Amino acid sequence: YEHTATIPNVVGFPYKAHIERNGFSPMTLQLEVLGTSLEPTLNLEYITCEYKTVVPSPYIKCCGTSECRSMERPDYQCQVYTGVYPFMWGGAYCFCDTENTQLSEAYVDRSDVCKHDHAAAYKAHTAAMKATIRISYGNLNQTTTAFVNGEHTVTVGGSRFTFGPISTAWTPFDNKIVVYKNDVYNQDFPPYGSGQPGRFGDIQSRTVESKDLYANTALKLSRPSSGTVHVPYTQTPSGFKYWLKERGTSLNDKAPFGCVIKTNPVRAENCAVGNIPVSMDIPDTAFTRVIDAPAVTNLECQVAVCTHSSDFGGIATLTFKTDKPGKCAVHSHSNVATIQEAAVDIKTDGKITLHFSTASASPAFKVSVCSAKTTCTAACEPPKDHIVPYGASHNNQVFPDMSGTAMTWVQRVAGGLGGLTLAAVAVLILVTCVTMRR
Amino acid sequence: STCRVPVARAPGVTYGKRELTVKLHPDHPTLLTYRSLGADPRPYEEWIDRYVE
Ligand SMILES: CCCCCCCC/C=C\CCCCCCCC(=O)O[C@H](COC(=O)CCCCCCC/C=C/CCCCCCCC)COP(=O)(O)OCC[N+](C)(C)C
Ligand SMILES: *[C@@H]1O[C@H](CO)[C@@H](O[C@@H]2O[C@H](CO)[C@@H](O)[C@H](O)[C@H]2NC(C)=O)[C@H](O)[C@H]1NC(C)=O
Ligand SMILES: CCCCCCCCCCCCCCCCCC(=O)O
Ligand SMILES: CCCCCCCCCCCCCCCC(=O)O
Ligand SMILES: CCCCCCCCCCCCCCCC(=O)O
Ligand SMILES: *[C@@H]1O[C@H](CO)[C@@H](O)[C@H](O)[C@H]1NC(C)=O
Repeated sequence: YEHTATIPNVVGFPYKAHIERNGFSPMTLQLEVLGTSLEPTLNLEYITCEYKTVVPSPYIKCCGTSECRSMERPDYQCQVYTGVYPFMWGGAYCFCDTENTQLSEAYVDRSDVCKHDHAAAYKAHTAAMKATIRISYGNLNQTTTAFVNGEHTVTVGGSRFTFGPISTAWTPFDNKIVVYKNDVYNQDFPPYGSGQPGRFGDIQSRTVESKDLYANTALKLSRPSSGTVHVPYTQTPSGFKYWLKERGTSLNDKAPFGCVIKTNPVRAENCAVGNIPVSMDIPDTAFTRVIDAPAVTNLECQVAVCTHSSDFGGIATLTFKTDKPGKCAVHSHSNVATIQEAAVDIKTDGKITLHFSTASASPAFKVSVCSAKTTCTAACEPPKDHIVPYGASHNNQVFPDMSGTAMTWVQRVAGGLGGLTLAAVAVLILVTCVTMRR
Repeated sequence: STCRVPVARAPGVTYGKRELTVKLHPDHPTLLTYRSLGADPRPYEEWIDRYVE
C-alpha cells in the first residue's frame, strides 16, 4: 500500500501515522525515533602536537677550527663560535686560551608521543544522517536503522520503509574542525605550511606516518658564556600546550538543538531539528477487514478533566454502540491534541477512556474510533509545575477553538459591531436611493 | 588508565515560573555548564569555588 507521512526529528516522541485503507478497517501506526546520528565527512589536513628540541653535545675543537654543515632537518640551526675557553670540574678543557671553536647544533623533531598525544585538523562537509526507528503496528513490534535519505529501504515485517532526506542541511560543525581525544572544536586552524610559533599549528605533520615535518618555532642560538659548556638557545614554547590550556570548552557545550558531540567517528547525535519524510509500503496481511472489524456508531465525546501540560493531562470519555468486541484504531485528525494510545479494547459497555496531550486552553481535536466520527471539545487548565524534566508530548498549539470562551467573546463583539455597521450601511444606502429618487 | 574523580552534590533547585535557581555547594572549584536546547543556544561558563546562587 502506497502512503507517505512526515515525522518530527525528535527522539523519544512516537508519531502516530494513520492509514485509511479503503476496503479494510483503519490502522494506526507507531513511528518512534530512538536515536539519530549526523555523520560529517572528515578530510585530514595535518597533525599537531608538542615538539622536541634535540640539542646534542657540542663539539669543542681544541686549538683548531671547523665549519658549519647544512642538514636537511626541520628548523635546523648551526652556529660556530670562536675564542671559547670552557672549563670542567678538573680544570680547563681546551689548551689554547682563545684559539678554539665550539659547534652548536639544534633542531626540532616530532615528539615521541605525537603517536599518542596529538590533535587533528579536519574539514567537515556532506554530513550523512542515520537514524534508529521503531515500527510497532498491529501485532508486530520491530526496530531498524536506516540512512535518512530517499535512497535507502529497510524491510520491517514484510514492509518496505524509506525515510526521505533530512528536511534541512543544517550542521553544527563548521568548515574547519579540530579533534583532541573526545572533544571537537570549531577552530580556524592555520593553513598548512603557514604556522606561527607559540600558537596552534606551530609544528605540522600531514600524517602520523609522515616523514616530512614542518616546524616554525623561531629557534635561536647564542654565544656560550666564558668557561661553560651549555649550548645556550632560546626558543618559543610549544603552541600545542598553549592551545591545550587555552582551548576552553568544546562543541559539546555550545552545540545548538541539544546536539551531543562524540568522536570515533566524529558525529552529532540526537539533534532536534527538521522533519523526516516517511514512505510506507504495507502489504494486505497487516490490515483487517471491516466484516471482522466491529461497527461503531453513535459516538459522542464528552470531557471530564483536561490540563494542557507537557504530558498527557487531558482525559477524554467516549460513548458508542458496537456489535462485537475487538480492537479499533484511534487517531486525532487535528494537531491540537495527540492521543497517547493508538488502539484501545472495544467491548459491549460502549464507553472508553482516552489520554491526550494538548497545549491550548480550548482544544478542538477530532477522534475517529474504527470508522466512526465525533468532535471532542474541552476547556483545558493551566498546569501546576513551572518546570518539568520531560519534553512536551503535544504539537504546541495555543490557538483556542473557534468556539472557545475567548473566541466566543471576540465573535460576540465582532457580531455586534458588524450589525451596527451594516445597519448604518443600510440606512445610508436607503437615504442615497431616496435622494436619487427625488 | 582510569582515575577516580569526585562527584559533586546535587544542587538544590527551586522552580520559578520559567526561572531556574540552584544552590551550589562545592568542596573545590567546580565547573557549572548549561545551554539552551533550542535553535539559538546561550552557553554559560563559570568556575564555582564557594557557595553561590
Ligand atoms: C476584532 C479584532 C480584529 C483585529 C485583529 C488584528 C490582528 C493582530 C495583528 C498583529 C498581531 C501580531 C502577532 C502575530 C499574530 C499571531 C496569530 C497567529 O499566528 O495565528 C496562528 C495561526 O493562525 C491561523 O492559522 C489563522 C487563524 C486566525 C487568524 C484570523 C482569526 C480571526 C480573528 C482573529 C482573532 C484574534 C484577534 C482578536 C482578539 C482580540 C480581541 C480583544 C496560531 O496558530 P499556532 O499556535 O501555530 O500559533 C502559535 C505560534 N507557534 C505555535 C508557532 C509558536
Ligand atoms: C514494543 O517494544 C519495545 C521494546 O521492548 C517497548 O519498549 C519497552 O517499553 C517498556 C514498557 O512497557 C519499557 O519498560 C522497556 O524498557 C522498553 N524497552 C526498550 C526501550 O528497550 C515498546 O513499549 C513496545 N511498543 C509497543 C508495545 O507498541
Ligand atoms: C436587518 C433588518 C432589515 C430591515 C431594515 C429596516 C429599515 C429601517 C426602517 C426605517 C428606515 C428609514 C431611514 C431612511 C431615512 C428616512 C428619511 C428620508 O429618506 O429622507
Ligand atoms: C446591532 C443592534 C441591532 C441593529 C439595529 C440598530 C438600530 C439603530 C437605530 C437606527 C438609526 C436611526 C434611524 C434614523 C437615522 C438617520 O437617517 O439619521
Ligand atoms: C466597496 C465600495 C463600493 C465599490 C463596489 C461597487 C459595486 C456596487 C455598486 C454600487 C451601487 C450602485 C447602484 C446605484 C445606486 C447609487 O447610485 O447609489
Ligand atoms: C542519543 O543517540 C543514541 C544513538 O544515536 C541513542 O541510542 C540514544 O538513545 C539517544 N539518547 C536519547 C536522547 O534518547
